[PDB]
Amino acid sequence: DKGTRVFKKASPNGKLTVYLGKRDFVDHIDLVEPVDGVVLVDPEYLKERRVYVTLTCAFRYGRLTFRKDLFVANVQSFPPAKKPLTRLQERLIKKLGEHAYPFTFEIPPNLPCSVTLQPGPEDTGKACGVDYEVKAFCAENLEEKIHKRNSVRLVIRKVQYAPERPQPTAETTRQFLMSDKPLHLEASLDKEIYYHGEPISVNVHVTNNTNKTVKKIKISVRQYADICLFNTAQYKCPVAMEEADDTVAPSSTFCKVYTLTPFLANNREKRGLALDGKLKHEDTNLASSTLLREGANREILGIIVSYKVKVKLVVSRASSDVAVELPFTLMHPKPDDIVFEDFAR
Repeated sequence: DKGTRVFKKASPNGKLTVYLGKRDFVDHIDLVEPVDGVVLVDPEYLKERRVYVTLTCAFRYGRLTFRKDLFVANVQSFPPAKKPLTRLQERLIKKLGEHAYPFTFEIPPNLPCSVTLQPGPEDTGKACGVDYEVKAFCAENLEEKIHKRNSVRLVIRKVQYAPERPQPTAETTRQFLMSDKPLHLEASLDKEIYYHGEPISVNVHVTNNTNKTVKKIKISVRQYADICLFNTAQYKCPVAMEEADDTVAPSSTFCKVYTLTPFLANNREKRGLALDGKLKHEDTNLASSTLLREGANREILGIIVSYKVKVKLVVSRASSDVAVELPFTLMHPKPDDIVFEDFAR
């Protein structure tokens, strides 16, 4: 239940506040939910000093050791210098004061989504990510040097969403182990797109024509993360794992459907892992697979996350391994009065 929640976060001196409809904004491949906000000022404090809002999207790396704005947009909510104005904006600006003015941002569809790479605590400096910060300040011109005091910043996320477009084709392998015939293996995934929490199922089909036998099958979801800026580097990492002692006898056919569901919740103390937020905030999940809009500069994306499901067989040969991986997309789930909460982030 409930009715419409608004997030607020006022600058230190409190003589400036900012209200947003939400903390995360969904990217729909072609269109990104707009950033519609309100900003409570105070004519007193603001003599001839105006109030601007900025939406910056920048890749960082360090703790700083490197930054890079992939995108920046500014507005001067006040003094109100077109725009048709949001539904919530109005509704809000009214029940707020005469000293409330709106600000609106549209985020370019091809921007990298919010993602941060948790590393360390040893390699603490090799940590990075792509963040979105909405900043509202009291300056005379948006070229001036900012004051922590009379300025507030909100770290909002761009989350990637992809509607289920209802193969996905299976993957195959066939090997020989001092055998006359192969150990033809092949699995496939149910959906082609899975959301966070949504559970993956892999149909494993084994046609062992070998005289050898499979001692066990290990199913896992691996998160491959690639850093593309400031420090090229590869990150493999299992985030799901089912080790079943199911066996496949000689000249026999196996076939079973395993089910894995990758939760950050488990892997909370992993080496290099891609999250879609800070490991602190209990709304952070494993970064979503990044969209590779055919013909797009990947460097500009900072981190390229992708997931695959690996099905490994442990034949006796004592111990030999046969397997195949299955690619798949991991997306972010699809979406009275007021009720104020602290942005807190």
